[PDB]
Amino acid sequence: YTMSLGAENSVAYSNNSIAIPINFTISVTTEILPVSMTKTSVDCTMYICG
Amino acid sequence: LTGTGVLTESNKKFLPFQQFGRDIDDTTDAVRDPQTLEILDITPCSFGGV
Ligand SMILES: *[C@@H]1O[C@H](CO)[C@@H](O[C@@H]2O[C@H](CO)[C@@H](O)[C@H](O)[C@H]2NC(C)=O)[C@H](O)[C@H]1NC(C)=O
Ligand SMILES: *[C@@H]1O[C@H](CO)[C@@H](O[C@@H]2O[C@H](CO)[C@@H](O)[C@H](O)[C@H]2NC(C)=O)[C@H](O)[C@H]1NC(C)=O
Ligand SMILES: *[C@@H]1O[C@H](CO)[C@@H](O)[C@H](O)[C@H]1NC(C)=O
Repeated sequence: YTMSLGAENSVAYSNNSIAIPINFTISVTTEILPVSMTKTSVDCTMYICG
Repeated sequence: LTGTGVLTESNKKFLPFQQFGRDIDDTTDAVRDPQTLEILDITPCSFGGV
């Protein structure tokens, strides 16, 4: 199928109306970031020639 | 099949038709002695950085 970006949400804009929140949600989200790799060392002489 | 290594006793039970043993990387890490049908582990010699 042709992908859909998101559901349409037409915001009810007018020159004299505002939307004020009456409540809140404390949301905890995860962010995973790589820091280091496996430290590898290669003996060039042994690898090429044994 | 030639190489250099430390030959120790092995707990791996080979099938009777199999002679050599390979790891994921297709390197011989287990072998069967031809004279006496016993399995030997081939541990690489302790090469290291100084
Ligand atoms: C604030 O008022 C506007 C206008 O009355 C609301 O917008 C409409 O909301 C209804 C309810 O689903 C929709 O069917 C209409 O299509 C909306 N109009 C537009 C132009 O988007 C809006 O929902 C109200 N806000 C709140 C929080 O109730
Ligand atoms: C704001 O939202 C919180 C939840 O996000 C509401 O707390 C809930 O209140 C109802 C009825 O008192 C309980 O049955 C729920 O268990 C409560 N939820 C939690 C997480 O405690 C709170 O009442 C909302 N406030 C307003 C003014 O709407
Ligand atoms: C090889 O010969 C030796 C004795 O020379 C014997 O002990 C051993 O069992 C033999 N192995 C095989 C696989 O025939």
